[PDB]
Amino acid sequence: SLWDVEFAKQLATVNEQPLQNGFEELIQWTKEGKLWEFPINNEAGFDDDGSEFHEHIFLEKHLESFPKQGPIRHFMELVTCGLSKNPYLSVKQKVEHIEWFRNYFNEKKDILK
Amino acid sequence: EVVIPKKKTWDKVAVLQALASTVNRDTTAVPYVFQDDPYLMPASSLESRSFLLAKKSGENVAKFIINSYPKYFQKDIAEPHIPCLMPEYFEPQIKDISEAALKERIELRKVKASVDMF
Amino acid sequence: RRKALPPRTEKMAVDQDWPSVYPVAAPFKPSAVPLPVRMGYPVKKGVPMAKEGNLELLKIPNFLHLTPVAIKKHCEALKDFCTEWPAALDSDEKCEKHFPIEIDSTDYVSSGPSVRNPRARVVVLRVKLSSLNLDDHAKKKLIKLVGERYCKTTDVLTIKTDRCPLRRQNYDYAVYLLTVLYHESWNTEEWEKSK
Amino acid sequence: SEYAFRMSRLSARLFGEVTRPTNSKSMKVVKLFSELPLAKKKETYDWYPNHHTYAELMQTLRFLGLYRDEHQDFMDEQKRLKKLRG
Amino acid sequence: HYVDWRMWRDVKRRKMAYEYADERLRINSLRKNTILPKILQDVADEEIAALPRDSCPVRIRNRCVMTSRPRGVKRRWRLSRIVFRHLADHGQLSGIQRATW
Amino acid sequence: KNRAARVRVSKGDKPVTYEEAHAPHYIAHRKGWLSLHTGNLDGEDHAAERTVEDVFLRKFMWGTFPGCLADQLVLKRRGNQLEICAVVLRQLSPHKYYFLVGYSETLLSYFYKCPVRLHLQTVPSKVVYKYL
Amino acid sequence: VDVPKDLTKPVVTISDEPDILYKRLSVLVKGHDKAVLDSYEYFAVLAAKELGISIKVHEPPRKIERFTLLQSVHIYKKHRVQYEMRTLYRCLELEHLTGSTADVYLEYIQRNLPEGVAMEVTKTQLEQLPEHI
RNA sequence: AUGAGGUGGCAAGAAAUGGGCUACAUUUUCUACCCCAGAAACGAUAGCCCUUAUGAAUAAGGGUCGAAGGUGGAUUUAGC
Ligand SMILES: [Mg+2]
Ligand SMILES: [Mg+2]
Repeated sequence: SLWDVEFAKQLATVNEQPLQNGFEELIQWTKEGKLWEFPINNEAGFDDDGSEFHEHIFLEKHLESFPKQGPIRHFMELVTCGLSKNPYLSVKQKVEHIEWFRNYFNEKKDILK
Repeated sequence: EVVIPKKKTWDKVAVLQALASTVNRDTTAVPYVFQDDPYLMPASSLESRSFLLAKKSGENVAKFIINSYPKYFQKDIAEPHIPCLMPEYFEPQIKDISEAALKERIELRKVKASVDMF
Repeated sequence: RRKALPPRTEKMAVDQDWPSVYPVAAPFKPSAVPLPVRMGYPVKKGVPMAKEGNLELLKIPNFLHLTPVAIKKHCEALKDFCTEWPAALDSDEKCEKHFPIEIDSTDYVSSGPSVRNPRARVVVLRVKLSSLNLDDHAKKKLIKLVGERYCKTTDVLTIKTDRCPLRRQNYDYAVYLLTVLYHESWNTEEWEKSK
Repeated sequence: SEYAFRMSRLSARLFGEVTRPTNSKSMKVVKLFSELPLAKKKETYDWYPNHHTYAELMQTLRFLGLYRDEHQDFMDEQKRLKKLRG
Repeated sequence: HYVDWRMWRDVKRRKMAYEYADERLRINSLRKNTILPKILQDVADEEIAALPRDSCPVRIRNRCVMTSRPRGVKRRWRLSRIVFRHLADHGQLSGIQRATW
Repeated sequence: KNRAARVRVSKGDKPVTYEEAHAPHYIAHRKGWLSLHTGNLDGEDHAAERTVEDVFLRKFMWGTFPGCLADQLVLKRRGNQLEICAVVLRQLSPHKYYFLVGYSETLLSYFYKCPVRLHLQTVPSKVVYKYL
Repeated sequence: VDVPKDLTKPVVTISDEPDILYKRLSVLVKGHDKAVLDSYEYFAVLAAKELGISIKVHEPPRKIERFTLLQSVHIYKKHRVQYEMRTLYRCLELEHLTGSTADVYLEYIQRNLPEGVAMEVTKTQLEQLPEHI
């Protein structure tokens, strides 16, 4: 593989030559990818690791370690609501919020009132 | 019942290849690399050689400044991260015979290899 | 010391490939442009500035490239690549019959290095319930559930989606929401039977 | 009415928001976790690119000797004059 | 090389607010919630009180970037009125006309 | 009496160009904007960043091509690609001209992580609009 | 005299899956110069004609925002200076438009933008019903 | 150090004056509508208490208080 790459870069250095056309300059810009991707989806890249809409919105599975009626359940339900409403932050941010809240009230388990 | 045209897939460069093949070479015009105004217009082979060599020397100067002060251009302001634009790193790490050996083939020189063999 | 050669005006012929000498967008380059076009506020007993030092022609947007000849060339070139629309689709009613579920997204494009902008995420969709529900109980149930997403004058139910940053997330979440909404309007409850 | 209350409950269950009733001090939580804080918003995080980078680059490039900085020439010329005149 | 020490302080405040923006919002919600215990509200209050200074986004100021003028600055352009007028007169920026209506 | 982007009337021995001769209330009426972007329009953003970056661009290029320019620049930003247009004099060598052209273009591209291009128009002596 | 013999043509592949059907491509151009907008829309309509699709034109009104500033520096409240940002709209709608036609047309136009213009696409595509319903 | 950094308060009124707002009425006040009606024969954007808005720590709203005020000192301001 290595010597194949050396020979390939040699062949390239033999290939490349001074261009003649602004279209060729654009072809070069698009070869390195600096020129934008028409059609502009505004999302070419930043895929969020193939995350899922239900993974974002439905936090029912992330909410398992508390009953259905308590005030902690109330607060965490409203938290999941606001998080699903927020598109700006991803599943990683939502789960770190949730786990920080978990640590918070698990260290403050002294009350449970 | 229903007729539907089939989908096709193109390369990002293929469209511009078509656009370029559409148009022929410019007639009675110097290469695009050279400027358009008449004063800067290179009007001889030796001077044109020297001109684009000065341009290449400026390119090498740019490489030198970027690889001498990477922290200035370290900011990835552009949304698409591009290693072609990122600063270049030929910096040996701390003494580590195994990682140093793995970095040998990355640094592309001979003094590191002499020291590693030592 | 050095002296510049005269411009390309007298060099360029009357018969000339303007699309070839100006393939892409570029500045005015009066040295290459043979036209004496001038632009500038003339002085009393005076005239506008000559094309050479007229930097305002550069200030203004530029359209010397892409002549009508160039447009004809490129359109009759790309004619081979463009496809044909189905002739069976000939009217709005027939298109919405063939494919009732309308969906539309949108986004801006602006000058600058960055390209992302959150407005890319929003999408909306529409469907007329006159032909889709095929029943009356579920229709009354659904129209009672939805508060303002409908409009009976034009008779189309419309719903938006922005809760997700990704366009495809918005899309498939809207699809799944419509599916679950239909499946939940299918059934009923005792408090709904008692009204 | 109870019918409309349960309609709202179902609509909330479907569209994400809370079905159970809740006060404004609690919907505070919802809208806060919906809208990001100004402290983290880009409008605050990026108020301007760093004069650190700008001035350091321009100073290093002057030391290279390419950017004839008129203001700096003025400043250091008058500095020379002041240190000559005491 | 910021303009001056007050700009330096403002940027330090901005850094602190950015790097504490998460926990501040979290505990502010945990405070302003009502159904939860008032003792919890008070614990969160004293926690916010013990939080360090220059960490709030209230102490920062939308100051000018060029001349560090706090007043007379547009949130959109972020420039002082004087530098704005300077650039608008010199025609540096784009697409702005004098309102001679 | 207002003093804003205008030249004081002298005895008639001051060559002045179009843009600096005309007033700043003639911008849309008898001038063009030096830059062209959409941040000023509605719906866009980053306009402050656009202004800062183009001011720094103009300053840096004025000072890395010092003594040759004789007028303000023309900026043309079509989506991603940035285009610069300058008018300069022909006293120095094309060697230096091309060297600094490549140098500045590479630096701008590496800094802004954006495709940049720049063109220059030669003049023997700066065009004068009037003698004021 | 120099006319090339073999013009290099791109490679094309017709994938098995069907192309998407856009109901309406409604593009909205915001600009500062009515003449530039007229030239741009003339360009667009001529391209659409040469490609063989339907067209329509209409000009939404001009939107302006103005705000007042202090003319002087230190103490002058009566004497102010004013400014205005003018945006001019133009709409172009194209109906019964195939997916690949949309691709080629938007590539062409997006490469042929001018500088001082913003371009807002609204894409309307019809589709059949899901399977779970 | 007349530079820099971090805690605090400072920013009140025996008083005179300036610009604006409120009303001193029945062309007024309240009620639904913004104009075919019915009642009253007014006035607190000050003070006390409370709620809410954001903030880590002034503003709007509610109850009470229900006066000065009775249409202007020469003189003076703006308006085709
Ligand atoms: Mg005046
Ligand atoms: Mg507060």
